Amino acid sequence: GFLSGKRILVTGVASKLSIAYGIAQAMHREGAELAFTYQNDKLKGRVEEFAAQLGSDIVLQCDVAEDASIDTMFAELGKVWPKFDGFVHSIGFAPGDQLDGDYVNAVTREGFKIAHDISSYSFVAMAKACRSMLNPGSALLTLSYLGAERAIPNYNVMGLAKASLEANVRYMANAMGPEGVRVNAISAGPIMLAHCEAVTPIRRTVTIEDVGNSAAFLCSDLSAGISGEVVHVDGGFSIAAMN
Amino acid sequence: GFLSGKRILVTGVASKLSIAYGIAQAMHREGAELAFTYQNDKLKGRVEEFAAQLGSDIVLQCDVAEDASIDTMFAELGKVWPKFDGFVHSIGFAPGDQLDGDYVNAVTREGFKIAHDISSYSFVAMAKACRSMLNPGSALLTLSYLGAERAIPNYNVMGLAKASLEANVRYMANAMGPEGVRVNAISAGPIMLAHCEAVTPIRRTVTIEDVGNSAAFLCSDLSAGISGEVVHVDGGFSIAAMN
Amino acid sequence: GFLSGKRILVTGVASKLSIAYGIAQAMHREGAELAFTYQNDKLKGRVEEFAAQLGSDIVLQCDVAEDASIDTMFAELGKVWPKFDGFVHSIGFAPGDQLDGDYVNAVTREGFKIAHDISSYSFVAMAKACRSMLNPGSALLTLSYLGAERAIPNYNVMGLAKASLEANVRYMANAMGPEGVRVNAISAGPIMLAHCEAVTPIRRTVTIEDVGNSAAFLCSDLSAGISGEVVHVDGGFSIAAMN
Amino acid sequence: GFLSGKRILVTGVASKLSIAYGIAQAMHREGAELAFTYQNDKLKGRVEEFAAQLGSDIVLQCDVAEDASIDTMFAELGKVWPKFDGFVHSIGFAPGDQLDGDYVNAVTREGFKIAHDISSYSFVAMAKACRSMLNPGSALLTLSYLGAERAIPNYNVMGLAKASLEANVRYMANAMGPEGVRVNAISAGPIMLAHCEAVTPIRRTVTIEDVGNSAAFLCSDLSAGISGEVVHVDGGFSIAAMN
Ligand SMILES: NC(=O)c1ccc[n+]([C@@H]2O[C@H](COP(=O)([O-])OP(=O)(O)OC[C@H]3O[C@@H](n4cnc5c(N)ncnc54)[C@H](O)[C@@H]3O)[C@@H](O)[C@H]2O)c1
Ligand SMILES: NC(=O)c1ccc[n+]([C@@H]2O[C@H](COP(=O)([O-])OP(=O)(O)OC[C@H]3O[C@@H](n4cnc5c(N)ncnc54)[C@H](O)[C@@H]3O)[C@@H](O)[C@H]2O)c1
Ligand SMILES: NC(=O)c1ccc[n+]([C@@H]2O[C@H](COP(=O)([O-])OP(=O)(O)OC[C@H]3O[C@@H](n4cnc5c(N)ncnc54)[C@H](O)[C@@H]3O)[C@@H](O)[C@H]2O)c1
Ligand SMILES: NC(=O)c1ccc[n+]([C@@H]2O[C@H](COP(=O)([O-])OP(=O)(O)OC[C@H]3O[C@@H](n4cnc5c(N)ncnc54)[C@H](O)[C@@H]3O)[C@@H](O)[C@H]2O)c1
Ligand SMILES: CC(=O)N(C)Cc1cc(C(=O)N(C)Cc2cc3ccccc3n2C)ccc1N
Ligand SMILES: CC(=O)N(C)Cc1cc(C(=O)N(C)Cc2cc3ccccc3n2C)ccc1N
Ligand SMILES: CC(=O)N(C)Cc1cc(C(=O)N(C)Cc2cc3ccccc3n2C)ccc1N
Ligand SMILES: CC(=O)N(C)Cc1cc(C(=O)N(C)Cc2cc3ccccc3n2C)ccc1N
Repeated sequence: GFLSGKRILVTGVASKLSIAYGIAQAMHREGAELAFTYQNDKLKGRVEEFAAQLGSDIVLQCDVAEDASIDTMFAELGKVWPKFDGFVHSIGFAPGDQLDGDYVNAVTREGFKIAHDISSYSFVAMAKACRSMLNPGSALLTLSYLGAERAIPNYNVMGLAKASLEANVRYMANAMGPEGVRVNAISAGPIMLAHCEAVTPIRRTVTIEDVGNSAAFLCSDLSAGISGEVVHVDGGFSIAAMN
Repeated sequence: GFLSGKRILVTGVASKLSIAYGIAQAMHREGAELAFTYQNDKLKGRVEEFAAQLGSDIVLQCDVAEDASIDTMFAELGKVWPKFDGFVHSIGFAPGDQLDGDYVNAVTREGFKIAHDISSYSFVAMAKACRSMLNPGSALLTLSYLGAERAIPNYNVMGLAKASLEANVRYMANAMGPEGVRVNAISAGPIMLAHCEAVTPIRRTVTIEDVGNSAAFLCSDLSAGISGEVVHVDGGFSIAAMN
Repeated sequence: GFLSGKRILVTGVASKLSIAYGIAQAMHREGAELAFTYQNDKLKGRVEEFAAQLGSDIVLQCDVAEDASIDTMFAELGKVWPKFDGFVHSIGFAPGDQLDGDYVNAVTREGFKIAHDISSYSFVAMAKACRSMLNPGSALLTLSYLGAERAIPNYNVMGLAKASLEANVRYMANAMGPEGVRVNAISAGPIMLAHCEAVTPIRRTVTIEDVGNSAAFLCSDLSAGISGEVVHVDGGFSIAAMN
Repeated sequence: GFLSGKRILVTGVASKLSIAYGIAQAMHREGAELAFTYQNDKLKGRVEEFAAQLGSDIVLQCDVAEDASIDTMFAELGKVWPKFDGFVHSIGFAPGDQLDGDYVNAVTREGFKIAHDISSYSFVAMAKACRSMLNPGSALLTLSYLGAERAIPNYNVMGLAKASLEANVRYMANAMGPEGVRVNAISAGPIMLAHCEAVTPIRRTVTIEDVGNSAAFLCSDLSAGISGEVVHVDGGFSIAAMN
C-alpha cells in the first residue's frame, strides 16, 4: 500500500463514525502501522477494540489539555516506537453553550480559551513533544472546517479556533519543514446536510471514507511536494456560490 | 469632514508612534469626536496629553485582560456618550519569549493563551460589552498583519492569533450586521523594513498616516457597503512574489 | 473634498443606473474634475448630459475593442489634460448566449475571447495607452464580481474574465507602483437580489452610492497604502456561509 | 494500483522533463491505461516512443487552437475508447516577447488573446468535446502556477491566463459535478530555482515525480471528495513569507 512501512499515530477515534476511524481504516488498508490514543477511561475498552481490528496493540491514553499527559503518552509510545512517521490530529472542542445562537452573545472568555487550547494548541503541543522521535519524511495531519474561512451560523467560536489552527499548520510546516517534516490540514465537508447535498457540485456530502483516503495520501510519500496546505475535501461546496 | 457626527472610541495609544495615534489624528481631522483608553498607570499621562491635543477629555482605563475592566470602562463611557458609533481596537500582545526563533520551540501553552486572549478575544469582548450602546451605522475596526495568512519567521504564535482575529471579524460582522454594525480589519504593513521597501509595489513601507486614513474611511459611512473585510494597507506587498 | 485637485477619467456611464454614474457623482461631490467616455453613437447624448450636470465638458468616445480608439481618445485628452490622476474602468462584456445555462455548454471559443478581451484586456490596454500622462499619486480602479472567486450559476465565462481581471490588477499594480501609480479593484455586490438581501450581513444589497463612495476613496490619497487589492463592497456577502 | 482500470488521456508530453511525462509515469505505475496526444508532427515519433514505454498505442494529434482538431482527435480516440475517465490538461502558452520585462509594456492584445485561448480555453474546449464520452467517476486535471495569485516578475500575461484557468476549474466542476465529474488543478512549484530551494519549507523544489503522484491521486477515486480545488504542490513556498 502507499503507507507500507509508515508508523502513524492516530488521535480522536471515538466511534465507528469518527473521521479518525475512517482515516485509520484507510492508512491500514494502505499498509501503515497504527497506534491510537484515547482521551479517558470511558473510551479505553472501545478504542482497544478498534485498534485490535486495525492490527495495532498501541492504545495510549492522552488528554491534550495536560502537557504532562502528552509527555507521558509519548514516553510509553516511545517504548515500542522509538521513531515513527507522524500523527493524525483529530481533536476538536468547545463548551456547548458556545455553539448555538448569536456568536457575539454566546462567546465567553473561558469558552474562547478552551476552544483554542483543545482545538488549535494541542496540535503543536503534540508536535513539540514528539519532535525528536519523528523520522525524516514524516507528515502531520489535522482536520479543519470551512468555518475557519467563512462565517457559518452557530459554529461561532469554533470558527476562530479553526482559523488559529490553519495558521498553526502554516507555522509548523515552515518550522519543521527543513528537518523533513510536512504538516497540512483537510477541511472536510459536513459529515444542513440536505442543503449541502443539493448545493455541492458532486451533489453529495463526503464520507469518512472520502476523507480517509485524502488523509492516507497526505500522510504518505505520494504527497511529498505538499506542506502547509489546507486541502478541501468537501465535494467542492466552498468553491460555488448561489447554486 | 467625512466623520463629523461620529463619536468613536480609540484604544491602543501608547505613543506618538502608535498606530492608534495616527488613526486618532485622522479621525479627528475628519470631524470625529473621540474617547480614549489607556491600559495602565504607566500610559495614562501620555494618553491624556494626546486626548487634550485632540480636543477630547474622555480618557478611560481598560485592561482587556479583565472582563470587569471592560464593563467598568464602558460604564464610565455611558455617562458621557450614552451611545456612540464604534471603536478602533488597536491592542495586541504576546509574551517576550514567544516571538523569537523556531515557532515550535518558542510556542508554549500559556504564551498561546495570552496571545489569543489579548490580541483576539479582546475584540469581541469589547463589542459584547458595548453592543446596546452602538448606533445603527456603527463601525468597529481592528488591526491585523500578514502573518495571519502566511508564516512569517519569528512572528510565531502572533500569526495564529491574527488568524483567530480575522476570523473574529467575520463572525462578529455576520452577527452584528442586522443591527446596523459593520466590523472590519486593516492588515497593515510593518510600520525587514528595507526588504519590504525594496519589494513593495509602492516601494515604501506604509505609515501610521496611510493606516489612519484607511481606518477613518472604514469607520465612516463612506464604507457602508464594506463589512467583514480584511483590507490590506501594506502598499501591495502581499500580492507580489519573488520581486 | 478629499478628491479636490484630482483630474480623473470615468468610463462606462450608460445610464443613471450605471455604476460609473454613482462613482462619477461621488468623485465630483469630493472635489474631482472628471473626463467621460461613451462607447458609441447610441450613448453619446446620454453621457454628454451627465457630464454637463457634473460640470464637465470633456466627453470622448472610446471603443476598448480597438487599440486605435484608445490611442485617439487619450490623444484628445492630452489636449485638455496633459496629465491626470487615474481613471475608473467600469466596462464589461460577454455575448448574450454566454451567460445562460450550463457553463460548459454555453461557453464558446469566441464568447470566451470577447469576454476576456473587453472585460479584462481593456484595463491594461488603457493604462498602457496613458502611462506617460499619469501623475505620481495616480490611482486606477476597476470593477469585479465574486464570480471571479466562486462559481456562480449563469455568470459563466464572465467569472473567468473577472479572474483574469483581478490578476491583471496585481500585475499592473506591481509594474506601475514604482512610478507612483496604484491599481485596485472593487468587487461589488449585485446592484438573486432577494437571496442576497436575506443572507448579507448588512441585510441589504449595495447601491451605486455605496460603490461610488468606496471608488472615490480608492482613487484618493487617503488610500495611499492600498495597491493591488480587490476590496469587497458587497455588504459582507462573500464572508458568510449557509446563512 | 489506485488507477487500476482507469483510462486517462494525457496531453502535453513534449519531453522526458515534461510534467506530463512525470504524470503519465505515475498513472501508469498505478495501473491506469493511458493515451497521449501530440501538438504537431515535430513531436509525433517522440510521443509515440513515450507512449509505447507506458504501454499505450493511442497517440493522437491535437492542436488546441482548432476546435475541429480537438473534435477529430476525440473521434479517433473514440474508436478505441468509447468511454474513458478523464484527461490531463498540461498545455500552456504565450508569445515569448510577452514574458520578459515590465508587464504593462510587454502585454499586447494579440499576446493576451493567445495566452488565454491556449492556456485557459483549451481545457473547457476539450471537456466540451468529450463530455458524453466521460464515465461517471471521471476526473479532469490541469496545471496552474502561483503566478495566478501573486504578481510574479516576467510571468506577465501568463499570470492572467492562469487566473482565468483556475476560475475555469471552478465553473467546470460546478457544471460537470452533478454528472459524476470532478475537475481540479495542481499549482506546481517551479520545476530563481535557487531562491525557492532556500525559502521553501521542505527546502527543495518539487519534481515531476512529486507532481506526478499528486496528479495520479487527484485523478483516482481516492480523491472522490475533491472537486474545484487548486492544490499547491510547491513544497509550501506560497504559505511562507519573508523567510
Ligand atoms: N464532523 C464534521 O463534519 C467535521 C468536518 C470537518 C472538520 N471536523 C473536525 O474533525 C475533527 C474530528 O471530528 P469528528 O467529527 O471525528 O468528531 P469526534 O467527536 O468523533 O472527534 C473529536 C475528537 O476530539 C477528542 N477530544 C476532545 N477533547 C479532547 C481532549 N481534551 N484530549 C484528547 N482528545 C479530545 C474526542 O475524544 C474525539 O475523539 C474535529 O476536530 C472536528 O471539528 C469535523
Ligand atoms: N506597527 C506595526 O508594524 C504593526 C503592523 C501590523 C499590525 N500591527 C498591530 O497594530 C496593533 C498595535 O500595534 P502598534 O505598533 O501600534 O502598537 P503599540 O505597541 O504602539 O501599542 C500596542 C497597544 O496595545 C495595548 N495593550 C496590550 N495589552 C493590553 C491590555 N491588557 N489591555 C489594554 N491594552 C493592551 C497597549 O496599551 C499598547 O498601547 C496591534 O494589534 C499590532 O499587532 C502593528
Ligand atoms: N451592477 C452590478 O450588479 C455589477 C456587480 C458587479 C460587477 N459589475 C461590473 O461593473 C461594470 C459595469 O457594470 P454596470 O452594471 O454598471 O454596467 P452598465 O451595463 O450600466 O455599463 C456597462 C458599460 O460597459 C461599456 N462597454 C461594453 N463594451 C465596451 C466597449 N467595447 N467599449 C467601451 N465600453 C464598453 C458600455 O458602454 C457600458 O456603459 C462591469 O465591469 C460589470 O461587470 C456590475
Ligand atoms: N514548469 C513549471 O514549473 C510549471 C509549474 C506549474 C505549472 N506549469 C504548467 O504546467 C503545464 C505543463 O508545462 P511543462 O512545464 O510540462 O512545459 P511543456 O512545454 O513541456 O508543456 C506545455 C505543453 O503545452 C503544449 N502546447 C502548446 N501549445 C499547444 C497547442 N496549441 N496545442 C496543444 N498543445 C500545445 C506543448 O506541446 C507542451 O506539450 C504548462 O501549462 C505550465 O505552465 C509549469
Ligand atoms: C464537543 C466536541 O467534541 N466538539 C464540538 C468538536 C467537534 C467539532 C466538529 C466540527 O468542527 N464540525 C464541522 C461539525 C459541526 C459542529 C457544529 C456546531 C454548530 C454548527 C455547525 C457545526 N458543524 C458543521 C465536529 C465534531 C466534533 N466532535
Ligand atoms: C509585545 C507586544 O505588545 N506585541 C507583540 C504587540 C505588537 C505587535 C505588532 C505587530 O503585530 N507587527 C506586525 C510588528 C511585528 C512584530 C513582530 C515580531 C516578530 C517578527 C515580525 C514582527 N512584526 C512585523 C506591532 C507592535 C506591537 N506593539
Ligand atoms: C452584456 C454585458 O454588457 N455585460 C455582461 C456586462 C455587465 C456585467 C455585470 C456583472 O458583472 N454583474 C455582477 C451583474 C450580473 C450579470 C450576471 C449574469 C448571470 C448571472 C448573474 C449575473 N450578475 C450578478 C453587470 C452589468 C453589466 N452591464
Ligand atoms: C512557450 C510555452 O509553451 N509556454 C510559455 C508554456 C509554459 C509555461 C510554464 C509555466 O507556467 N511556468 C510556471 C514556468 C515559468 C515560465 C516562466 C516565464 C517567466 C517567468 C517565470 C516563469 N516560470 C516560473 C512552464 C513551461 C511552459 N512550457
